[PDB]
Amino acid sequence: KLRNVMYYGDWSIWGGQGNFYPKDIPADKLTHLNFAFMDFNSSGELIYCDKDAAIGHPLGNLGVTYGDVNGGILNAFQVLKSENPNLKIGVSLGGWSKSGDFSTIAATPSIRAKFVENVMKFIKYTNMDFVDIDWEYPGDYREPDKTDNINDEGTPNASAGDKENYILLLQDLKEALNKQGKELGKVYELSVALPAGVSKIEKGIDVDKLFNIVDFANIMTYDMAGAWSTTSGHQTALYTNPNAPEEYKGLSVDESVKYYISQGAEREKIVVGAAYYTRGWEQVSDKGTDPNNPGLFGEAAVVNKDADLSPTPGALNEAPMKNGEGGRAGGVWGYNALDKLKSKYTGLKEYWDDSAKAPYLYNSETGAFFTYDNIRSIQEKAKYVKENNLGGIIGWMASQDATTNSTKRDELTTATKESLFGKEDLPKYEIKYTENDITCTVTPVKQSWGSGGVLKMSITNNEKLDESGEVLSTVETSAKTVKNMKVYIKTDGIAITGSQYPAGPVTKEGDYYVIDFGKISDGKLMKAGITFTFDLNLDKAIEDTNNIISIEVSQRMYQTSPEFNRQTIWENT
Ligand SMILES: Cn1cnc2c1c(=O)n(CCCn1c(=O)c3c(ncn3C)n(C)c1=O)c(=O)n2C
Ligand SMILES: Cn1cnc2c1c(=O)n(CCCn1c(=O)c3c(ncn3C)n(C)c1=O)c(=O)n2C
Ligand SMILES: [Co+2]
Repeated sequence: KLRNVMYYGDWSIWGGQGNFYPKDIPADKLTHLNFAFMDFNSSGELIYCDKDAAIGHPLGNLGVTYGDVNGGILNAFQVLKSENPNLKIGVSLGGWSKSGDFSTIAATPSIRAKFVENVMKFIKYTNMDFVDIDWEYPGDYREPDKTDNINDEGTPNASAGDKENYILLLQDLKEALNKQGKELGKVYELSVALPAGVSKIEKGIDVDKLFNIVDFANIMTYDMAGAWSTTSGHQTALYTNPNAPEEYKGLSVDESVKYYISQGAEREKIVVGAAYYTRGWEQVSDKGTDPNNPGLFGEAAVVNKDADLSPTPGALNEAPMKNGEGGRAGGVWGYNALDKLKSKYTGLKEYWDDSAKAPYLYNSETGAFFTYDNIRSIQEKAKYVKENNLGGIIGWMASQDATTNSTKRDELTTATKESLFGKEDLPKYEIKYTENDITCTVTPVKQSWGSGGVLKMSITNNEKLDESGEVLSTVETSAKTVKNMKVYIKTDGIAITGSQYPAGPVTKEGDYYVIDFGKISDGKLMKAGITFTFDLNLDKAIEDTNNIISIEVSQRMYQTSPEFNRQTIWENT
């Protein structure tokens, strides 16, 4: 019933996030892992944010050379699922910077239909389990903010038809998901990211129709206070503090959930949000709004500047303020950076707002103020979820969590899992794969002299590359490459004592002789259309194949990741 959902930005892997590779995600603590994000143009074609990150980076895996088709985050997500079958993996489309083309795509049925088709192919080739639509937001006119993000599309083509068209798009997605799930024998899910505030909901979100279609919906109950306002507040508070002024009324988890429910949202489908980062203001004066919470709801002075010189009350960020690359002063520090934050903003004292169940940091002399989630407030959100029969918690984002006793970033993720689920292992799911089109031939080679015999074996990858566009052709290529092939041969009364180039080495494992092509640089990625032809040595000469029972192959993403997709490619009759 419950979910623990996590966003992983593709830019986690670069220096700005400390080079955080998916193998250090605590996948056994999550039910759902969202790849953030895939883009798409006005014609419904998928578009990578960063091709290398998605399909090529080695991600710290020994024996992956940059660009090898088994590289990239999307393949690493498959490995996380194999190593942690509690996990479902999924793709988030859109986000704040890549929602610019939803309006046009949703308005036109033929384009909606092409977009859906492209998404279905994408999750087929990546073996993903769900689609997450992050249209942020329908009905909401927004211009790109190129100071914050040179790559921001905004939502400049927003209109009042978005609300209705969004439902059509979700209907088309869920129908296609239904159909492809039955074809592949798997269960797909559809989720969406939703806004916290009434005003955006009224413009873009037909609540009761939406919750009738989706499997669950993630409410973005964070970024609810920030440097865009000159009043300090909680950005991700569980409860509305009674002393909150008009701008922050309704802008808490509890109030947003109550609003969605009142509009027909089913409780079990509602997932609430936790922020793994701060927002904050440079100089907040205590107006005494709540003497029990000094500096909360106080007045922030407009004393700093954005990287385009716009005056702002926002505090400095963890990352340097660069025009087009985090250009707005927003007091944004990762949760794993709270000690860095305290070293830069000295004199911060830690306060707990027991009415909001939210922490904040405030220096009452300088005025500096930061709002965030900690272990305690995550536990309170989980308590609330359990008690209101809600659907779980979602976090933004994985790379900002702190480490504890290993290289995994897992302090808050482990707090969230354990408060939602207890200490027990998460439920595990079956993982299915589509068998590849692999054939083979086995021919005795007559030995007239010497000791032993020989079997000449051929294995052919008959896959064929079909797809167009960068995104679908790269993920198709990866899916249609046979990776680290192991050949399992069962015999009746005959030993395979050796193999010759270009085979990999032979070993005996239980009843099987095993040829390991992952151990051969030339053997470990077998491209669509390639044949491997090679000799096997036998302890006795043969004239037929009656002594061979069966030949199977399995794959691995990396030499040291789990075997998957074991399939029979030859059998004796
Ligand atoms: C705090 N937060 C909470 N919800 C969020 C965010 C957030 O920052 N972004 C905006 C994130 C933009 N972005 C980047 O900044 C980014 C990037 N690739 C490299 N960078 C450097 N991508 C793919 C991306 O989308 C979101 O889209 N959402 C939903
Ligand atoms: C001026 N203003 C007044 N009230 C506001 C805002 C505002 O900008 N944001 C937005 C804060 C989160 N956020 C962003 O930071 C953001 C964004 N798109 C690009 N950016 C960089 N979106 C879609 C978004 O939601 C709000 O959440 N509220 C309540
Ligand atoms: Co309803």
